[PDB]
Amino acid sequence: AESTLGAAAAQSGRYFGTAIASGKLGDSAYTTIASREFNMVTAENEMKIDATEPQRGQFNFSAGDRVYNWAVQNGKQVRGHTLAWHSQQPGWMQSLSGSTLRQAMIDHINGVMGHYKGKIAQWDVVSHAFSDDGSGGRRDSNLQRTGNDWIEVAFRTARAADPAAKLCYNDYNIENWTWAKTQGVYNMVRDFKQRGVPIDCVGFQSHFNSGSPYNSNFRTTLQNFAALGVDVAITELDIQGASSSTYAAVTNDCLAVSRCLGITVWGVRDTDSWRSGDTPLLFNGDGSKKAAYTAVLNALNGGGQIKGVGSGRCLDVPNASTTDGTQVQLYDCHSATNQQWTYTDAGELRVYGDKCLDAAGTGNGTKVQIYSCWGGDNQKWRLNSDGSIVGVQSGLCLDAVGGGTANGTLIQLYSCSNGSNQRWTRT
Repeated sequence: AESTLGAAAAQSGRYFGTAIASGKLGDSAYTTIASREFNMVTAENEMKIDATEPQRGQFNFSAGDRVYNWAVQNGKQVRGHTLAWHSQQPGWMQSLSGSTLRQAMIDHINGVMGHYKGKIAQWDVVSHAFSDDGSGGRRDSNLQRTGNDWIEVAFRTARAADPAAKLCYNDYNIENWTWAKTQGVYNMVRDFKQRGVPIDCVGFQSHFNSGSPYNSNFRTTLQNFAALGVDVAITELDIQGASSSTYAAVTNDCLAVSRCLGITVWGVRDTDSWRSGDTPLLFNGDGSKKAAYTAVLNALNGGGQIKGVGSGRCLDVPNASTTDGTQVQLYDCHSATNQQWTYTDAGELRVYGDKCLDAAGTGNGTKVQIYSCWGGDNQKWRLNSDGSIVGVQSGLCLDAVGGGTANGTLIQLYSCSNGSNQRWTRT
């Protein structure tokens, strides 16, 4: 299969997952997308410490099991998240320290893993353990103050609790190889493998944005860690702006690393994101696939003028007009700026540099024209592998009116049909 993300990833033995929030499982639009596109699930918050052990010694798995059950019943594996870390600790744990905190950490690991023993593919045993101060050292926390060996102990405890689960160390800002934080974690994992500390994977959260941007060296980081003898996983992927190129780049980085188990994006729709303002996911709030979705799917499936297949003519702005509202047409291909389209990372098809291929509405017959670029979804398009070009907002295909092939044939939106008047080639 190759029409959905999970299935496409499965072609190479990998998974494509998402973060599931129990409070959204009653939302049909949400579950329809989530069940269809992903074959791996991480509970966004339901398996954290405060959620699983609200009171010291009092475990509660109602929320966690709801997410776990939904996952398995819908054919998805599960990544446990998270057994031991400084954030979101229940009140009682926040006030603990020293030996008592160390034992509390151990009891928690045993309780949660015991409950899910043998049913979890991967567990984020420890997360957010390193600082962002640039020293590459451990971050100051109550857990770290119990002893620098707390992480090692967590892993040994986890291995004994459930030998069937892959144990991962998870963190953010450890994707760029040149960063001190990345080196700090690398050195720790290397030390662990050399001394026999039970660690099977390293999770790279991959929360990319202009403050901490994706860099091509992420692939090198993944390869360097894989060379240590551990699997790697992209665990909480989201990209500020959802650039199609960046999303495809990260996807290809995992495909380039034999031990990269798969990729999990942190949420289903942008409206479900912990950082919705960065519109960092693959689906819009209205459920429509973003340009980045198609870029990722194309990558998972193994991978200028825009010429119509049925007509042999090019997408053309009549008389090189730059006027907003000018409907586009088919016209004999020739060297002219009004036939030069640029596909951007935002999914736009630009002409003249700042004009955008624009749908004047959402239904069949809608006029496709040029309008100054502003970022609307009616100006975003998905370039499908079959040659069709689909509008993000409308879900409709660019269509040469009535199957016309002569110069002057207008372009409109129309239900996709795989017809030759809806197929295009670029060069």
